[PDB]
Amino acid sequence: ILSPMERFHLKYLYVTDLATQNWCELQTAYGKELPGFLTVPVTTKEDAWAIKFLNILLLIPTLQSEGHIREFPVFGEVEGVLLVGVIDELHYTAKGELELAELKTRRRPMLPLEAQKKKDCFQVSLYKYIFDAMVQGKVTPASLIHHTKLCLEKPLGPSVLRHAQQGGFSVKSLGDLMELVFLSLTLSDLPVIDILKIEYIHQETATVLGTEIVAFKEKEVRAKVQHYMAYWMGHREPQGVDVEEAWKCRTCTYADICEWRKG
DNA sequence: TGAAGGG
Ligand code: SF4
Ligand code: NA
Ligand SMILES: [Sm+3]
Ligand SMILES: [Sm+3]
Repeated sequence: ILSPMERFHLKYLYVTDLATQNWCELQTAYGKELPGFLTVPVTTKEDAWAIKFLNILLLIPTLQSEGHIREFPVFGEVEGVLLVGVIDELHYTAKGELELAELKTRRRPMLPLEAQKKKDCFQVSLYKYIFDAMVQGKVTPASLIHHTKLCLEKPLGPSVLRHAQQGGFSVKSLGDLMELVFLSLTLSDLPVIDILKIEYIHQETATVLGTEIVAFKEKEVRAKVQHYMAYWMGHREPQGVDVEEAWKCRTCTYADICEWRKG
């Protein structure tokens, strides 16, 4: 029988799909099975990615001269699945280190619990894993085309050529745009991320509820992703929460339909 | 197929 990727008609996954998988994998699976519970207009997928590419093309020189940017797109094939996400903030420190900052806002002025910090440390660790591959030439246009099925010489929609030529862009095909994105990622002296920072903010008080500086370890991050991707590719069954974390079920939308918590 | 969201 088919895989969860094919069952849910998915061609890629969001970075936070793997994060919530660290919360509960069964709950993530139910959200993709039962999906009803949880400035430029485009609608062809070739146009959507072209906007993402144009954003990258401006964000790279902005980062390298101004020293900081926001909402940087990231993508890359991880263990046979294209992962797609957005980094909150990238900036250079005073000592010249490239630091990724993740901003989490909480409703109540309350510390996060280790279950949530585990999920968020994994999320920012995934941003570093994908970003490092991008600027080191491990992310290629062929892998992007393989997973999304973009058509490279379908001409770009007038909405995006208009906005392209506005910021000086005599680009015509989508392949032109892709070739330029990977040149600029790999040859503009972009370093790998050195520091990972999660800040928890109660935004009505503007009070800092804690700062996590994530210790990155490539082998552990790859091991966990390999385990999590094994579900989506279809090689193992999804696991629910451990018995010590059964309190997660008290607030789960899918608590009545699930069969893990019972037995 | 905006991604993230927040426990
Ligand atoms: S009821 Fe518990 S084990 Fe089942 S999907 Fe929800 S959180 Fe996971
Ligand atoms: Na964001
Ligand atoms: Sm924005
Ligand atoms: Sm955020």
